[PDB]
Amino acid sequence: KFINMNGLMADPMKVYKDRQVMNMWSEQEKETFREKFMQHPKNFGLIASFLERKTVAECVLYYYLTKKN
Amino acid sequence: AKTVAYFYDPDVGNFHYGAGHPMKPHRLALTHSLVLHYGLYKKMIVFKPYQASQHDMCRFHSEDYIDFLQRVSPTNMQGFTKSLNAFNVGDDCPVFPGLFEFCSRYTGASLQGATQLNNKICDIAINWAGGLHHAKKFEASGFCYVNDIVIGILELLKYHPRVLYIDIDIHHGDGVQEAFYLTDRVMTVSFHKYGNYFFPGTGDMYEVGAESGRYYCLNVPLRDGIDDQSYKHLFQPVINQVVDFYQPTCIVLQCGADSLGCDRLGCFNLSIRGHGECVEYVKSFNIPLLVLGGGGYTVRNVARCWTYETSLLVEEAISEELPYSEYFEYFAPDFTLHPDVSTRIENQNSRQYLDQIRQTIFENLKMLN
Ligand SMILES: O=P(O)(O)O[C@@H]1[C@@H](OP(=O)(O)O)[C@H](OP(=O)(O)O)[C@@H](O)[C@@H](O)[C@H]1OP(=O)(O)O
Ligand SMILES: [K+]
Ligand SMILES: [K+]
Ligand SMILES: [Zn+2]
Repeated sequence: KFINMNGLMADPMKVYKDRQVMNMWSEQEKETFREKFMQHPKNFGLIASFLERKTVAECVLYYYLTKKN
Repeated sequence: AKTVAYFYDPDVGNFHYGAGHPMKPHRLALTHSLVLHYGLYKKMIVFKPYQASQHDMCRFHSEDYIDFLQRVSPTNMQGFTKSLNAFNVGDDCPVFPGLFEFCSRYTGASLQGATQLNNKICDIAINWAGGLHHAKKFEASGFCYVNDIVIGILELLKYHPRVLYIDIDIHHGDGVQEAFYLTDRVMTVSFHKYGNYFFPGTGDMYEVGAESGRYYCLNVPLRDGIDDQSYKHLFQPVINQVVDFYQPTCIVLQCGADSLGCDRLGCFNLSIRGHGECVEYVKSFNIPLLVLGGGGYTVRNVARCWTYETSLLVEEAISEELPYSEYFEYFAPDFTLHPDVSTRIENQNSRQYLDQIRQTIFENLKMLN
């Protein structure tokens, strides 16, 4: 419905918004990121390793979504 | 009128080359963010893109090179010392998590664009994630691992007798030029900073092709600080005559934003408007068009450049004011589409130099009638 079988996006904004809605970081997760970061700056491989439900790509995304705020 | 295909991969930006490395894949995420919030998708057919396999990649690259890109990881590098050196990985081209996925993702979109142009699914295909023009047959180079451009042009050559490649990145497009140096079926035109060992150190005006490809390769070497007006004064005449003489049935345009003023690596003084004037001029010829990204190392300016170029390609005048989004703060303090990116540094391209340049280019062009 929002993405066809062949990858044609019927509603690209909905697809994009979906990726933001999945900004479900808990405070334990948030706090672990920070401590692992300042210890190992931008070593997202290492950071992701200490996060049970966060992959290295989600860590990259979180970094950019928050590093101003 | 014109059907515009746009490849939007929500995942292609979620990679990081390493601390200190100027290449930021997340510049693609900012670009998409702005493109969507401006409503430009309403004028385009937007695809979640195909991902390229080793099979696709090895239509140009060597089997062992691609094998190495799959195998090497941040945690196993110690055992790959000789391979890193042989394949030129570890310096400009570091090992980072997700390296192969990123290559597959950007290459796939270039190939799908080529495919859709071949099939006449569209008139213009856009992949801002692609345009990694430095990568060679069996070595990484200049932040580029897989040469998605060459892979894409190979695909175009199935149907197109003559492909014009135009490269606007500040760096010489050496990887593409090398792959096609000996053939007249692809004409490579590159405008770039040349001199004083500025990377990659090639793209001398005397590099014109060899064998049946002699005079089907064109290099325009420039000095520091070229501005809009001077660039336009070369670009438009050169391209116009290239199109007339060569008669391409398809154009591939690499739009590296590192030719903008205030780029982290580049030393040119083009405005976003000036850079967009090149894209719009290529569009005016009404020849099937594959549009790729490339360099661009001031993230905030890169995203805006490619957003503005999207609006041109789609013939939509968007507001100078950036719409609010998750990345709004990246555009401080101006929050504008067209910030001042002037270097305010002296242009090193004297009128004499440019005419000396002009005259050798048109002499070379004479060879194609
Ligand atoms: O433009 P951004 O990519 O958002 O941020 C880069 C930063 O890259 P990051 O890894 O955070 O994306 C960059 O970090 P690095 O030195 O690791 O390339 C800074 O130097 C500086 O240019 C910084 O730019 P600044 O915030 O404009 O100073
Ligand atoms: K170039
Ligand atoms: K050639
Ligand atoms: Zn470049």
